[PDB]
Amino acid sequence: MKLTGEVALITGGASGLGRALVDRFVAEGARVAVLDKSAERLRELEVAHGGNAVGVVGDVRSLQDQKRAAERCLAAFGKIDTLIPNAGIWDYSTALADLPEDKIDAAFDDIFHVNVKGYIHAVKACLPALVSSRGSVVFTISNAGFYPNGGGPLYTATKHAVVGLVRQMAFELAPHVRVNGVAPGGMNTDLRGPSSLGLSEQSISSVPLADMLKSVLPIGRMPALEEYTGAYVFFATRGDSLPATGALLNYDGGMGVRGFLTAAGGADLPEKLNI
Amino acid sequence: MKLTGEVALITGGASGLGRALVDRFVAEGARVAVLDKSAERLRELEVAHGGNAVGVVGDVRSLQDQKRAAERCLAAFGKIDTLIPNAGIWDYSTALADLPEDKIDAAFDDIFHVNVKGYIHAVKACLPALVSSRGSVVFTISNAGFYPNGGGPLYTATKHAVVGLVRQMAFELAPHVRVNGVAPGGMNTDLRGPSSLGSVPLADMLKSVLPIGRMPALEEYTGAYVFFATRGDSLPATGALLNYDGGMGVRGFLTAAGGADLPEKLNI
Amino acid sequence: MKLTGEVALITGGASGLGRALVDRFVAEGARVAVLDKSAERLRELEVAHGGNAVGVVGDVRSLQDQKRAAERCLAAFGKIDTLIPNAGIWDYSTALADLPEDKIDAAFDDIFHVNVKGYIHAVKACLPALVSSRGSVVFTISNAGFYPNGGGPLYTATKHAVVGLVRQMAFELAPHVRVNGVAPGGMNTDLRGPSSLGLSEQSISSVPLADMLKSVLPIGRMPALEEYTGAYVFFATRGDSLPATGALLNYDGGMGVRGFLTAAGGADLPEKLNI
Amino acid sequence: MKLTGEVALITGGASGLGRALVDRFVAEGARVAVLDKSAERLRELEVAHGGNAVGVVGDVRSLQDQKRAAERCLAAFGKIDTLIPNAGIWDYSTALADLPEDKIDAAFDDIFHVNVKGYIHAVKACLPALVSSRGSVVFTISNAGFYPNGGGPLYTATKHAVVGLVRQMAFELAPHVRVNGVAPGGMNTDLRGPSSLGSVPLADMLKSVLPIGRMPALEEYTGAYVFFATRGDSLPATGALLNYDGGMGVRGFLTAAGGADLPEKLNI
Ligand SMILES: NC(=O)c1ccc[n+]([C@@H]2O[C@H](COP(=O)([O-])OP(=O)(O)OC[C@H]3O[C@@H](n4cnc5c(N)ncnc54)[C@H](O)[C@@H]3O)[C@@H](O)[C@H]2O)c1
Ligand SMILES: NC(=O)c1ccc[n+]([C@@H]2O[C@H](COP(=O)([O-])OP(=O)(O)OC[C@H]3O[C@@H](n4cnc5c(N)ncnc54)[C@H](O)[C@@H]3O)[C@@H](O)[C@H]2O)c1
Ligand SMILES: NC(=O)c1ccc[n+]([C@@H]2O[C@H](COP(=O)([O-])OP(=O)(O)OC[C@H]3O[C@@H](n4cnc5c(N)ncnc54)[C@H](O)[C@@H]3O)[C@@H](O)[C@H]2O)c1
Ligand SMILES: NC(=O)c1ccc[n+]([C@@H]2O[C@H](COP(=O)([O-])OP(=O)(O)OC[C@H]3O[C@@H](n4cnc5c(N)ncnc54)[C@H](O)[C@@H]3O)[C@@H](O)[C@H]2O)c1
Ligand SMILES: Oc1cccc(-c2ccccc2)c1O
Ligand SMILES: Oc1cccc(-c2ccccc2)c1O
Repeated sequence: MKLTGEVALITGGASGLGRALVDRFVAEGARVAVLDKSAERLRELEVAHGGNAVGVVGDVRSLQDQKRAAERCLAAFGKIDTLIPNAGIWDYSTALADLPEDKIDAAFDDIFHVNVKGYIHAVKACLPALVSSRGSVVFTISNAGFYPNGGGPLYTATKHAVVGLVRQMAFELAPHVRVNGVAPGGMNTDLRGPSSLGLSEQSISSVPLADMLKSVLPIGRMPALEEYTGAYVFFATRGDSLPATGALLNYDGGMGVRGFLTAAGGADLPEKLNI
Repeated sequence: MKLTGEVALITGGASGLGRALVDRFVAEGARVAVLDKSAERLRELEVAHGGNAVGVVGDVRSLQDQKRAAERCLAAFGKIDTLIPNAGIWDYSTALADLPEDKIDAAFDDIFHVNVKGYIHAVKACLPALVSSRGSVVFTISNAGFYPNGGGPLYTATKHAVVGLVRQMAFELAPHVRVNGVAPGGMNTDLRGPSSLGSVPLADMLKSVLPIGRMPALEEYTGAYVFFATRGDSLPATGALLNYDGGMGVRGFLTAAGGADLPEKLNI
Repeated sequence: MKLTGEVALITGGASGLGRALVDRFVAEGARVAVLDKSAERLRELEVAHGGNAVGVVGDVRSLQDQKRAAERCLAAFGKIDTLIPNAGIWDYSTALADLPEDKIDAAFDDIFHVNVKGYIHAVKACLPALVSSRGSVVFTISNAGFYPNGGGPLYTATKHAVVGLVRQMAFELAPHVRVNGVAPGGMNTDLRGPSSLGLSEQSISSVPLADMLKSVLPIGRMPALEEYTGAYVFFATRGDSLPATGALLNYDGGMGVRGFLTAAGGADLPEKLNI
Repeated sequence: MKLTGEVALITGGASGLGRALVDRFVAEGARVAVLDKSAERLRELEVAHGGNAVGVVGDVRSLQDQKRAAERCLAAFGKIDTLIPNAGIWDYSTALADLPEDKIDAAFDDIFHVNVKGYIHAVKACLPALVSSRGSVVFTISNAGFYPNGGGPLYTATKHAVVGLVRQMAFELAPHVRVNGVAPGGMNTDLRGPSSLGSVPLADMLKSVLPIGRMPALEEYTGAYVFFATRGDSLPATGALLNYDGGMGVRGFLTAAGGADLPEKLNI
């Protein structure tokens, strides 16, 4: 186990990547606290992992719930080694032109409150525990944090913003707490949009992501959620990622190195070297 | 005069970088519309520039006030060629540890509303006019949009966030409207912060910070904007990011600059 | 004139972008020295510009010729305000698999000698004059200096390398000489490949660049060479670019902000806002 | 043991970062082939690791020596899963002003030949085996591949150049072979330079330089490579760049780190 005796706090861990993360982290010897708004799914993750997992119902936008999550984690486990702010909301790539005027201000607050403020409240709440442990923060970014076309202006703005927290928090929490970001590509999760845009109940699993991403990713397929948890274990392992603070790992099937006419340069290499 | 017949709309153009831009765009033969919250400072630029300026007293956070900036720019001048969303707010470099739990929620909103939403509203408000003139957007960023230590978590994330609007608005507004970002640093503007809040001077730390070894006057930050607003010079450029901070990101570990003793070394 | 009384030295200025640059710079009040290997084209540029242009035959790979170019510039004009290293060679995007083993080492030296060493020798030679003038260096990069698919490993490596000289030379020549890079996209020039690859006599003007780039650039067309000179005037104007050292201006029709399924997001905006 | 059944080929794996990698990959259950110019140091790792290593004494600049590294890795172990081109040469941070006109031409070649061509030859030599195992390449970069002041013009351009091989080889070797770069800094390796040449210590400047506030042992730089060579953990990642330098690019203007007084501030 890369991670025996380590203690993680993960927000948005009752679905999608945050759940796979929880599963992975427990399989690696860690004990995990989850702050999520989803009551039933938090209990589902608790009964799956038998004491190695604590689940706290609450909102990432409330510092208080976040503080509660920290407190419960400390009460359940003794410490926090790794903070993984992760809970998130999409805009479904609604362009600026298509953001209705009566809806922009509300959509703005909703997406930024979860995506950016939710991250800031995770760090504020866990700060005393992370300095105590010399632990580390790993933020879930996205390809939308580096290149356009992965979300509308709201969402691309929020992910670019977390890159800004990666850097500012690596600076500010040094030398006691390390700060890094993982930037996953498309995932088959239960990612939702905001009420403003009537996307509360739209789920990204309902979008033909696997179909689309086959054409676009150099690596010629969308990874399974299992395969997006590895990078987080890396940053959560003391002995492996000690020299990394400030790090931005693009973890997206190579969206930033794709070609202009094809995603991949070497589909026919095996036969070009004729094996 | 590089911009004769061109019309700009500049938000936060009544003080600091924004005033220097008004003056410069007006001196280049451009006519300028200005949305600023400072009515008295809007007065002064209106007297300064005759009919070559119009101010609208509004808040960059209000989409409607933004609409009136645009519409009044259209009524005065007939078009908008270049939009410079520029209004912004700083956090005094307040470290997360030092943001009070009871202030953090409002202060997040105040800073992100002006700095980010404000930029979004300015574009949204100017979209039909820009697409019509096939114009250009130049957002003002900051060194804090790329490197730590130019603001706390709130400011830095706001300025990283606008790096994102550059790229996504470049993509989205193409092929009609070009979108770029200028990232100034090294200024000593009277950049203030929100009510929510009540950091050693740039002079005190310049040798560890600015390879250029000097503090440029505001007027020296105007040229990049003129360039990105000149269609005959900046046409290839959309999505671009111009670090304009005196070399902050190319500074040395022990000193900002490494060739202080060049003239004496090269016998100059 | 943005540039009255200014003095430029441009390498590779007898063809393609370097020529347009020369033309532009003279139209802007500047006097221009050109180091190029092309004898006849250097004389052609001299007779076009009547005293405002000096041309020196020589190779960018020889420090000596480069020194000669500096000397001639000083003799002709009195000073050097702006150094524009620019001469270059392409690999035509020959993939690693297609670089023959008997040819890699020679192709390596040729492309790196021109693309990177040629730049280093321009700066070494003009250094005394640029400190004297407090002038500035502007390197011609490329999109191949930022993203793949604009050249093979050799060429993408050389352009990434000049990004490295942008940064190291902005640092090292501060506070007396500013250092910046412009990174143009595809251009209809007379860009050649190396002898090793039998590309000496292949010209990029013979590649359907305009056709290809129509699909790929957000801006929906390849710019004319006239329209790639503006950025250089910006960096060559004292009063406009004084706070820029270290700067990297992507100047390529928006290759880094293109979409996954289309280059541009807003082909049908006029009708979306219905004008 | 994270890499049981996996085979790596590591160039410059007989000292510094490369030796730490050999040891670490061997301790993870991997079998390792090593191309290094240092025959005596190749001896020591051969005795250190029993049959779990093989060295070939060669030069990373020679395509043929590279071919024998690969082929001998195949004869010994049957496959290559992970190639770590890692051999490199520094310039002592020799400033351009200080590169002698008579040395500059050779020194350009020596440094670029090992550092860049060497990386190219290693991949080229290992291409049929990597594509066959659907493996991965991890080039060693450097802080000098991103920020100034970790080498003169020659070194820095060499390490920026490898950032380019990452992206172009990611593109070109896809979808079969993933290519990433690790960029270490903050080490105190015995990094030497070319004959052509005959810079204050990291200890002397650490507080302006490393937010982590400490000098990590070599062994602490191995984990990222293990990660990028573990197919079940690093599969999404191709073209990636992992800054692994203690936070050099996220350091402050006046001090590297900004929360030195956190424990006392948070009452820890
Ligand atoms: N899914 C993708 O394509 C993708 C790609 C890149 C990055 N990301 C990022 O991955 C992260 C995880 O999202 P996901 O993709 O697993 O979607 P998901 O909806 O399946 O998981 C996100 C979790 O966030 C929780 N959550 C949302 N708002 C909350 C709130 N206000 N308070 C408490 N909990 C809240 C939800 O209950 C859910 O369990 C987000 O940061 C997302 O932007 C997603
Ligand atoms: N200080 C630096 O070195 C530095 C560096 C990079 C970028 N900047 C940026 O430069 C841009 C211009 O600011 P400045 O530095 O010139 O500071 P400034 O305060 O002198 O100028 C800001 C202007 O914006 C106006 N403004 C502020 N909030 C507003 C609102 N809500 N609605 C309407 N108008 C509003 C102010 O009244 C003022 O006229 C900002 O985006 C700032 O973030 C400053
Ligand atoms: N053309 C493109 O698509 C493109 C795109 C981005 C960047 N660039 C860069 O633009 C620059 C200019 O090249 P171009 O596109 O105008 O091609 P070009 O061949 O038309 O111009 C380049 C000039 O370099 C000169 N030159 C080449 N080798 C030389 C040597 N060893 N010594 C002296 N002079 C030499 C040639 O004579 C020629 O006049 C290069 O740095 C190139 O990589 C080109
Ligand atoms: N010093 C730092 O902080 C730092 C930072 C980032 C990256 N690096 C890089 O780490 C990598 C490993 O180097 P190191 O720092 O461990 O230094 P090192 O000298 O201790 O290791 C280099 C190894 O490469 C071998 N080598 C050198 N030239 C060779 C050649 N031409 N052919 C074959 N083998 C050759 C040497 O014999 C030695 O075993 C290099 O790419 C170096 O550039 C060092
Ligand atoms: O972070 C993200 C979250 C959700 C979707 C995407 C996405 C990207 C490209 C195409 C379609 C969706 C994304 O990047
Ligand atoms: O710098 C460059 C020089 C020559 C060609 C390209 C290019 C890029 C994309 C597609 C085709 C050619 C390039 O980027």
